[PDB]
Amino acid sequence: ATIGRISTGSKSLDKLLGGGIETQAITEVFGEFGSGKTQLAHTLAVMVQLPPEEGGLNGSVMWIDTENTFRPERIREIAQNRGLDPDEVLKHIAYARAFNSNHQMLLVQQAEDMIKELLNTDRPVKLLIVDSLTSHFRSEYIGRGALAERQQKLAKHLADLHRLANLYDIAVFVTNQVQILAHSATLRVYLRKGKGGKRIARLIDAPHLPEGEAVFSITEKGIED
Amino acid sequence: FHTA
Repeated sequence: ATIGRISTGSKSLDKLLGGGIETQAITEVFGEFGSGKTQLAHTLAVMVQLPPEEGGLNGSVMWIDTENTFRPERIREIAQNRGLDPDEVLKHIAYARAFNSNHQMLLVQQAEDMIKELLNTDRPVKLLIVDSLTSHFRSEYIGRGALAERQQKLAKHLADLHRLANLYDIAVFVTNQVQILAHSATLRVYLRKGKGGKRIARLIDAPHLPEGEAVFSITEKGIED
Repeated sequence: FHTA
């Protein structure tokens, strides 16, 4: 079935992404603390709700938070400044905090129930955010023996996420804070905060996709060129 | 999950 593409709000980042983040894919954004990974997540959670001719998918959102970083006030700000009703935009976000990595993994199964419920309504789930994908795994699986174990558990979690993306035509967007390991996301985007506080994005290990870097700003509309 |  044909994939959909969610605009990020930045023409530059959209071009880097071939039009936007894809359904039937896991897009991982990685970078240091303060890079803007969670800002992009908030922005996407509003953009996906737009109609397709405005770069959205008329979609609902599910959000798994591991760091208490979801900010309903930020959603409100982005929505208002894009002509949308903040309370309606919030209504179409379903939110859960993951207590630990095992609960995070179970929450993906829990999410499937709502996905099925909304599937043939006019606002099916089209975006599933996991922010942070890795923070609980990093704190729990640590020390001698942990690299293999952690990588195994994370790969299984990502397999579960790939299944939801692919079976239900959803864009999965995940964040990873990075200061040699295998990764199984579909597309990896390195984000950094540069001079002037501009954010800069580069695709990693994607030789057939745009070489170049996108640059964008964090604004009251989420992100913009 | 709960609505926001």
